[PDB]
Amino acid sequence: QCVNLITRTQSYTNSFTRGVYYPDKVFRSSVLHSTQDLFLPFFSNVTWFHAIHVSRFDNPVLPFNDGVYFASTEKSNIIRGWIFGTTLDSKTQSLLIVNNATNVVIKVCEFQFCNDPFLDVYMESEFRVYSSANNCTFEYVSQPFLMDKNLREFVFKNIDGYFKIYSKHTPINLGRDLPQGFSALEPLVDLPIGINITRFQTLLALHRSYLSGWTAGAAAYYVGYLQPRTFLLKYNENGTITDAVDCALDPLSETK
Amino acid sequence: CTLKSFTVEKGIYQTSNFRVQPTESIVRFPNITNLCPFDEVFNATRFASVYAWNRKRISNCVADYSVLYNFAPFFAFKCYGVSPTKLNDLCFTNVYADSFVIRGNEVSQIAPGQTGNIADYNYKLPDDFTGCVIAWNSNKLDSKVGGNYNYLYRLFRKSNLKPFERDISTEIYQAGNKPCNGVAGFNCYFPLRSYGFRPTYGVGHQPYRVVVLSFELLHAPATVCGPKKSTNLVKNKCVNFNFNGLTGTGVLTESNKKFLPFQQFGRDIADTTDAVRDPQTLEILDITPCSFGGVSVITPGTNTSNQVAVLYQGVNCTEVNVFQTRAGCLIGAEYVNNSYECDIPIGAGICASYQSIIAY
Amino acid sequence: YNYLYRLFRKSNLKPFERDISTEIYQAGNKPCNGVAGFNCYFPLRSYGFR
Ligand SMILES: *[C@@H]1O[C@H](CO)[C@@H](O[C@@H]2O[C@H](CO)[C@@H](O)[C@H](O)[C@H]2NC(C)=O)[C@H](O)[C@H]1NC(C)=O
Ligand SMILES: *[C@@H]1O[C@H](CO)[C@@H](O)[C@H](O)[C@H]1NC(C)=O
Ligand SMILES: *[C@@H]1O[C@H](CO)[C@@H](O)[C@H](O)[C@H]1NC(C)=O
Ligand SMILES: *[C@@H]1O[C@H](CO)[C@@H](O)[C@H](O)[C@H]1NC(C)=O
Ligand SMILES: *[C@@H]1O[C@H](CO)[C@@H](O)[C@H](O)[C@H]1NC(C)=O
Ligand SMILES: *[C@@H]1O[C@H](CO)[C@@H](O)[C@H](O)[C@H]1NC(C)=O
Ligand SMILES: *[C@@H]1O[C@H](CO)[C@@H](O)[C@H](O)[C@H]1NC(C)=O
Repeated sequence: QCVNLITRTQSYTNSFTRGVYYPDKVFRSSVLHSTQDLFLPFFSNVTWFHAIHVSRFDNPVLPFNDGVYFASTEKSNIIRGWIFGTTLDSKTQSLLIVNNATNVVIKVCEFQFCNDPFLDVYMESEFRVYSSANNCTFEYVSQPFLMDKNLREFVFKNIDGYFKIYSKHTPINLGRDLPQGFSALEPLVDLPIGINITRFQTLLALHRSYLSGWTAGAAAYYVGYLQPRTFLLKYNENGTITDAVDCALDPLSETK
Repeated sequence: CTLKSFTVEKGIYQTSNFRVQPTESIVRFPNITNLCPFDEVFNATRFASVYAWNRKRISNCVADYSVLYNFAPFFAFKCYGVSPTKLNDLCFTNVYADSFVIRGNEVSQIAPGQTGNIADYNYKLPDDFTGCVIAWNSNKLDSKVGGNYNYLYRLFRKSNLKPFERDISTEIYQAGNKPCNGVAGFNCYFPLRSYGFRPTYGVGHQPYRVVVLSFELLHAPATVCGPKKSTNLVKNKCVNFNFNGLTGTGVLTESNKKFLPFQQFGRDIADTTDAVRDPQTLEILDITPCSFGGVSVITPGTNTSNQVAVLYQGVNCTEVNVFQTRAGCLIGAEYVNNSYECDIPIGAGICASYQSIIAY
Repeated sequence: YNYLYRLFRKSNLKPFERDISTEIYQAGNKPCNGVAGFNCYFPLRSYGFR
C-alpha cells in the first residue's frame, strides 16, 4: 500500500544557539566544562522543510551523517516519528519510531519501508509506513516524547551500538520559530540497538477525508546535522546548562 | 626504619600514612525489575510437539536461573559449555528457549554427539553447543487414560537434521522406488507418529517436557545479564561503594544538592566524583573519601630520650595526651600554656620540645 | 576415561597446588550432605578420549 503523497520544499535558515544537549548524565554545578562531542554548530546552516500533502515522489530520504538535530514548532500529532536505516528494505535491519496519543513504540525489525511513508489515522495503521516486517530483534514501548507555541527539539545519535535520543520542549513566545538564548536538551533514551544507520526520514500523520483520499496538510520542521565539535558549557548552581560557546566558531569564542 | 639509621636526630620526620580502612561493602546495583519470562516457557499449560518444537528468542531482560533451581521435579539439569554454578554471573547476548515433549528414554538423546530418532529427525544439537538442557516428568499434564494423541514425532526422514533445524513437512516418506502419490500403504508411510501417552506406562515412556536453553554471543552488546545483588545501604561510614558499575571507597553523607531527574553522578571542578544518586531510592548522597593523613613522628635525639609523639597531618582527633592542632592531631605531647622558642616545628604556630614532650 | 578433571570447587587453587579430595560439592542453596542426587554432582569428571 505504498503511495506517493507528500511533496517537500526546502529553505535555509540560521541555527543561532539552538541544539545544545547534555553530553552525559553527570551533575556539574557552577563550572565551565569543555566537551568534545557531536554538536550542532552555532549559527550553522539548517534546512527548513515544508512538507505539504494536497487533496509523484518528492519526499526523498535524508542522510543521517553522524546524527541529526530535529526541531518543530508544530503540534505533537502532525509529526509522529522517524525511520532510520541504510537500505530501508528487507535485506538490512531498520529502526521505526512511532508516537501516538498514549505512548511511543520504538522497534527494530527488517522493515520493507515504503518510498513515501506516512502514518494514516482512521486507529492508526503502519501499512503505509512499511509493507512487511520480519526477523524483528528489538521492541521498546514507553511514555511518549511528543506531548503538549511549544518548540520541540530532538537530537538523534548512533554511537557504538547505542541509539541515543535527546529531547526538550520549550515554550516560545510568539516570534521567530528558532529563538535566541539557550535551552539545553535533556537525555531521553539510550537504546542498545547495534545497527548501521546512514539514512533517515520523517514520519507525518495524515487523516482520512471521509467525503483526494487524505485531508490536505502541511508540516514545517528544521533539520541540522551534528558535527564533531568542542563546546564549552556553563553549568550554574543548580546544574542547568545556561550558556555555551562553540570553540571553533570565531576567534573570540576560541579564546574563551 | 624510614631514616635507615639506628640513631635519630632531634626533629619531626614524616614516616607513614594513616588511612581509614573500609569497613563494609555496599553494592547498590540498579533496581532489578522486568526479568525474562521464564514462567511463560517453563510453566506453560501447553507445550509443542518435538517435530514442530517451539522456539522463543530472549533478549533485553534480566536472565534469572533462581526459578529453575527452585523447581524440584527436574530429571536432568545437564549443562554444556558453561557451568550451572556460574550461570548468574557470566552473561550472553541472546538466549533461545526451545520447548517440546518427548518420552523419557529419549532424554539422553538431547545432547551433542548423540544419535537416535529425536536427534536425527526431530531436534539436533551441534557438537559445540553452549547451553543447558532441562527435562522434567509431566504425567499430571500430558498423560490421559484414553491416550493423549496430541503429541507427535517424526520417525522417517530422507536425511539427518542439521543442528537447530526444524521439519514440519507432512510429505509421505518414499522408502522404495515407486512413487507414493500421496497415498499411504506399503513402502509409503506417514512420517509423523503420535506419542500415545498413558499414565500407566513405564518410567522410560512417561511424557517428559524438555526446554533447551541455547546461549549465543554476537558483535552486539550483550543485554541479557543476571541480577546483581543490591545489599542494604550504610551511611556515615567508610564503605566500598559500587553504584551502577561506578566503584570507589568513601563515606556517604546526606547531600543538599538537588539533582535534575536525568543526572546520576556528580563531579567536582577538578573532575572527581563528589555526589551520586542511589538507584534504589531516589536520594542524593555526598560521597566524601575516608580520612587519610601524613603520620609524622616528633622525637628528640636517641642520645637524649626514646619518647616520641605522633602527628596525624590533616586528621581531626575524633577520627583516629591528645591535642588538636590546625596541622592535625598530636598524640603523645601535652599542651603547655607557656611560650618558648621553637625547637621542633609542628605547624600553625605550634612547636614541640623535650623537657616528656610538650607542645606549645 | 582414565583421565579426570575437577569441574567444581569452592575456590580457585594456589600455584603448584594439587587437589585430590573426592568430596562432594554443593552447587546450590540446598545442602547435599555428602550424597549424590538432584543438583548434587561429583566434581571430578572423565574425558571422553576417542
Ligand atoms: C497507541 O499505541 C499503543 C502501542 O501499540 C497501543 O497500545 C496497544 O494496543 C493494542 C491493541 O491491539 C494492545 O494489544 C497492546 O497491548 C497495547 N500496548 C500497550 C503498550 O499498551 C494503543 O492502542 C495506541 N493508541 C491509539 C489511540 O492508537
Ligand atoms: C545555506 O546553504 C545554501 C545552499 O545549500 C546556500 O545557498 C546558503 O548561502 C547557505 N547559507 C549561508 C548563510 O551560507
Ligand atoms: C530472515 O527471514 C528469512 C525469512 O523471513 C529467513 O530465511 C532468514 O533466515 C532470517 N534471518 C535471520 C537472521 O533471522
Ligand atoms: C553502513 O552502510 C553504509 C552504506 O551501505 C556502508 O558504506 C558502511 O560501510 C556500513 N557500515 C558498516 C560498519 O557496515
Ligand atoms: C536554583 O535553585 C534555587 C532553589 O531551588 C532557586 O531559588 C533558584 O532560583 C534556582 N536558580 C538559580 C539560577 O539560582
Ligand atoms: C512455576 O510455578 C511454581 C509454582 O510455585 C513457581 O514456584 C515457579 O517459580 C514457576 N516457574 C518456574 C520457572 O518454575
Ligand atoms: C526500586 O526498588 C524499591 C524496593 O522496595 C521499590 O519500592 C521501587 O518501586 C523501585 N523503583 C524505584 C524507581 O524506586
